[PDB]
Amino acid sequence: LSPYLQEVAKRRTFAIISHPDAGKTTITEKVLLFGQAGISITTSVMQFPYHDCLVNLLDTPGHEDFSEDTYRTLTAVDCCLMVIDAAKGVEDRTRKLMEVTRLRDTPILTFMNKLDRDIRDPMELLDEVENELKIGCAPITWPIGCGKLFKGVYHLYKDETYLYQSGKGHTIQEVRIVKGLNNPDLDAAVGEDLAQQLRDELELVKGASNEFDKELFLAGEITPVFFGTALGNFGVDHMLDGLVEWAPAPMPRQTDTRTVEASEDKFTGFVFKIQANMDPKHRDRVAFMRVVSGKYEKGMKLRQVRTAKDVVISDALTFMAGDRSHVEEAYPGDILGLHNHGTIQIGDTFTQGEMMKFTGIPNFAPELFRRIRLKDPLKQKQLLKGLVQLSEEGAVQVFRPISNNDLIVGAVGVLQFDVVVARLKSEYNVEAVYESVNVATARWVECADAKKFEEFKRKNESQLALDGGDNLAYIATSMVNLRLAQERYPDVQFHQTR
Amino acid sequence: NIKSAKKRAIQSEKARKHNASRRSMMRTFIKKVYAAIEAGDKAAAQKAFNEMQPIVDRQAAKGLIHKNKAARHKANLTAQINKLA
Amino acid sequence: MVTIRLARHGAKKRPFYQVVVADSRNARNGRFIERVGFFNPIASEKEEGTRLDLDRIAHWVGQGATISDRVAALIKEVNKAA
Amino acid sequence: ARYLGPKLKLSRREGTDLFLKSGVRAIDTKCKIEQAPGQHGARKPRLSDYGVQLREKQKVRRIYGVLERQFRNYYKEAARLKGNTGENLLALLEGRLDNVVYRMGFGATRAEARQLVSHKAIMVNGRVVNIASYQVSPNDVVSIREKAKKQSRVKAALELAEQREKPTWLEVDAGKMEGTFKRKPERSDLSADINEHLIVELYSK
RNA sequence: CUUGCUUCUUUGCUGACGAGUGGCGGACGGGUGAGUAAUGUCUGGGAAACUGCCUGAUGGAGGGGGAUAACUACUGGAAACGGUAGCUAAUACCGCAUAACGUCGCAAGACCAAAGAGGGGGACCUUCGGGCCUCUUGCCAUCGGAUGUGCCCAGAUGGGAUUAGCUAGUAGGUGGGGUAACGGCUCACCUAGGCGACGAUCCCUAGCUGGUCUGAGAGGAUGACCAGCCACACUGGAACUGAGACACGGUCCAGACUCCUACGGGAGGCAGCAGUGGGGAAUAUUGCACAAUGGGCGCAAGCCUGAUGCAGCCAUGCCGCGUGUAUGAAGAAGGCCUUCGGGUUGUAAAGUACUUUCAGCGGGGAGGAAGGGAGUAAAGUUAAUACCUUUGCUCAUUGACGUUACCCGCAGAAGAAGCACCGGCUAACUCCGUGCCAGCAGCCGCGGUAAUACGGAGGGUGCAAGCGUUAAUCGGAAUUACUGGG
Ligand SMILES: Nc1nc2c(ncn2[C@@H]2O[C@H](COP(=O)(O)OP(=O)(O)CP(=O)(O)O)[C@@H](O)[C@H]2O)c(=O)[nH]1
Repeated sequence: LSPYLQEVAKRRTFAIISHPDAGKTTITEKVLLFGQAGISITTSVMQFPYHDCLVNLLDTPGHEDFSEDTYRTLTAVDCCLMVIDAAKGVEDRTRKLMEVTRLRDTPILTFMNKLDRDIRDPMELLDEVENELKIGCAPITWPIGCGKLFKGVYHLYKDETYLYQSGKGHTIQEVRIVKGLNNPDLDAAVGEDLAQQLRDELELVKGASNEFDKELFLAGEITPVFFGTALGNFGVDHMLDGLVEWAPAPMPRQTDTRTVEASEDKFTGFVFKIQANMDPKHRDRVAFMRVVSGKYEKGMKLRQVRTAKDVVISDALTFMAGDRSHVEEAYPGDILGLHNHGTIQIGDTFTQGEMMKFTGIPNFAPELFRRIRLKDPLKQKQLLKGLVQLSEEGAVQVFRPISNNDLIVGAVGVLQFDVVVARLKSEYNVEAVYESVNVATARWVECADAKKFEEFKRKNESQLALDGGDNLAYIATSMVNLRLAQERYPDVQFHQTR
Repeated sequence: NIKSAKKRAIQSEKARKHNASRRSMMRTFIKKVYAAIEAGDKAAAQKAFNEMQPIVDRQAAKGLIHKNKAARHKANLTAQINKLA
Repeated sequence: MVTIRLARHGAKKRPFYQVVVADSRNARNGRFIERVGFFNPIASEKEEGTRLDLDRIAHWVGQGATISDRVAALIKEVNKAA
Repeated sequence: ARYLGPKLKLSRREGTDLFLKSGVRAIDTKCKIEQAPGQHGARKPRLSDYGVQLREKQKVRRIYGVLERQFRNYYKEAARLKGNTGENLLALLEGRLDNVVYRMGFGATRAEARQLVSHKAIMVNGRVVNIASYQVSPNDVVSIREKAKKQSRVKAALELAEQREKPTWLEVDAGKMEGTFKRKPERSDLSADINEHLIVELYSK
């Protein structure tokens, strides 16, 4: 009964995936209230000054052009918080997120948001979920009526009846507690016919659903739902008890040899994203890590596996309530931030001597948009550095042709307004307004072995282009040139590097 | 500045009254003898010199006065009080 | 406070110490009064390994120079009866 | 650093035999010496003073295999010595280790001697030397280590040593390949043909 | 209850120690040349001086008192940060006895100081806190020595006359005050002096020197890295502690800038090491460790050190090596020229025989390391075979570099050659395409249809992991001539 594993058990993961226009930022800002601490272009991590346990968050942009980040950061997070709006319903967003989450069998707690607006019938929404996702659910509560009449929460497995007050978005207030279920004073304070309809719907829940499970909750077969609004400061207050009681210890993750448990050593903190950092005086690029296996040390010396080097790293930033706090060590199960300068890419593994790799990197193939043409052409060095600084990321990869002009911006998504807004910083001052220039399909990256690529360079030396990380694939113009490249036979051990 | 060795600041504050206050009372005794120089009473001048001599020798001993200032005070003040007498 | 100490001259990965009399507030390669003898730690057996003039060292002992540990070890190396 | 190219074209370019193609075979006459240095070698040049100085410098250098910065360092070392600069410069050129290995007969040509020095085979005073620019001190003994001794490449090339002048200032054992170095060579002993005066006039301006 | 295998409340009792008082260090080490044309630096002297820590000599170290932090209880503020009512200790503070070659005075005479701790123990006495015996360490007063610092004088240390008079505490004296100290250093009175054509006052520039480059020498530019001095720490000014700062990581005020806030109020100064922005043509890593030296404290063990010892990048500069060697004519193939005979590329390449420098991998392996710790034999000390200093001697040992330098073995000539020029200066030749268009060029200069001068090809020359261009200094320039011109 050592306290080490007992506080490993107090470390839980809930990242947050949802629809566009769903309410990620509001529910995170209000969970920050619960621990006494365009749209969506950031990723934020909140460790917490929470009382009982210490449950990490990790935000991500939810769109189709966005959420390229969450394919590799849902691998970091054991559990899953779904947020579905009633006006949006079950869309292709939820089908894509479930095609992500079914590959690892994550436990899923869902949370229906936007209770201030109009919401359809509850049985209709649960039937839409169970039909278009083919996965059942177990409802616990249902608030009052429709429209703006939602003014209560009626628990079944806790037998607690709470009421709601309006206009509590700024300050934390408490509403009095009614214990009884068949209380006629509750029928007088709420409304008799509406409460009878709610009791009839709870009888339909008890007669047309199942109960909760614990061994099937781990795979995620019966996913529980939770109701309430993000603005009224009421519905998310009940989430914390479920986050404590339902989420298990963080599971082991697969390596090439076997699964590494959370009681072992040899820190497996590999880097997930290289996110677009804000730059007051330094960059640090970011270092999100999986330090679930092994308790922190202040003077520990990490080992880069893919370059096999002993790197002394003593400074580690912790994300206390969003602000990058001081030099602090903690208990295993957290996510760090380190001080890197162009050395570590996505998915570079770390151990203390176990020279093996993971099975991650779910990144995809890009769609090459238009150009860099350097408006106000004085001081070109800010984009020759600062976008190549952003070229190591999974979303942005800057490509360099030989003719030293017309640099290609490589985005996997469609909306390149992210980089245009990111060109307005202390070391970013060029506008580069976009137009239409056609570059067809993603520059499929391949580099040959020795005594073979020399003639490949010498035959068509005007048809090469440097890449992010000093690569030379062929050139991306058409499918016919890719067929000629396949006809050219570059026989090599293939590295995707995407 | 944020420093573990800021103790020498406020301790010097703890000095800058007390030692200086001793210097204060020291020089007032010296000025008292100058009052006798403005008085013309040689007996009062000798009494004031005998009153100021042990405290100025003690302040010359305690590191505040560097034993040549106080010697200069005794020298020129003795010269004044026996030129008057 | 005057002292007799080494000065660490030479090249990179090639040390060559200078036993020298200097004030303790001076730098290692800084100002010195006068030099006396030398020491070479990589001077394995050849025609000369260590010179050390004991007359000026005794004169600085007669003045109050604090001898460091390496200089006292060199005094115990240059022994009066050996 | 090394030339590694047309070593016999240089002998046609200077006209005299630079002994770069000394070899097992005798005087070749296989390259049309003195009448074809290159494509338009039938032309007779004006051949001025700076011309003959530069040709004499490049002739002595491609005899001894020394690059220009290194030969300028040898001239700077010969300038501070006693006597006269012209004898001292040729003494410093003879004091190279690969030249001593060449004079011993341990290799047919000078590049072979430089390769034999470079490949950890030549050992002087019990200490192996890889740099061919080793300034040979007087009263030394040069030999070949037992792990690299007589793998036939020293052997037949030693027969060329039976056809050379075999100069006085060094002695070879020829039974165990143990040479012996002696006093510095006189100017009237080394090759009797090269002109130090043009080199001194070139490096004096 | 396996009554000893653990949990548990008290307990500074031991090893040690967050915070606090106090001692030392912070005035050294590190960084820059902004300001400065002499208040700076260098050379040579001088007296009217100071000096903790180092050390020599001579004495004392006797006897007392009062506060305060930390702490206790409450309270203002979110934090930063205190206030109120009480308590205590010291090598912290302050009195009392005495005091000498110390201070004052011609002398008589008067005055000036402290602090005790740690190890071990025989007799005596133990209110059994211990006095006592010894050793180590620390304090006070004086005289010295060295180191460092303060002060003064002479000479030397850029340009401008399109910079000609400047100065009024100014120059000198007397008296008072001030500094470790002469000194208008600072005040009261008296005279009109003081500097200046040997460049006074004013403007611009500049850290100075030992030195560096060039030059036969005399000279010219520079002084970035090594070292000494000076000045500075966002700017200006001022004081305190301290022997030493009129203070990089100390204080206050005036100004500008940044950040937090609950908005009542605070924090800050990378011309330190790294690192970031702007500028530029131009310059690096947000790395390891006290393994060695040195600095700080301690008796010692121990702690810190971005100085340093290194590690990573850059051909930025110097040095050395390799990218093969010997043989090899059918004088092969391809390119170029031609008189179309042939020549050149060319022993170059192909073939054969050997070799593996340096890199790759796999194994041995110094030196940078002196010390320090435990213990033994013990010479001193003492009453003591006890504590402590020192010397032999026994043992476990102290490396970031470091998979070190270096050596051996394995695979395969196998992984490793470019850049400028070819009319003269100045080293090296032709052909083709345009034709004062395109272009090259350091100067004279070519190209206006048969260019040794543009571009391309072949070939050669020179230098070599560097080669050309650009930028600065000197020589040539006796075109700043004192050497050495008119
Ligand atoms: N009244 C009300 N409005 C809500 C609630 N939750 C979300 N909204 C509204 O829906 C929108 C969602 O805002 P936002 O939090 O930025 O969405 P998001 O989930 O972060 C977007 P993304 O998923 O891409 O990260 C806003 O207009 C917000 O006001 C809720 O509980 N009540």
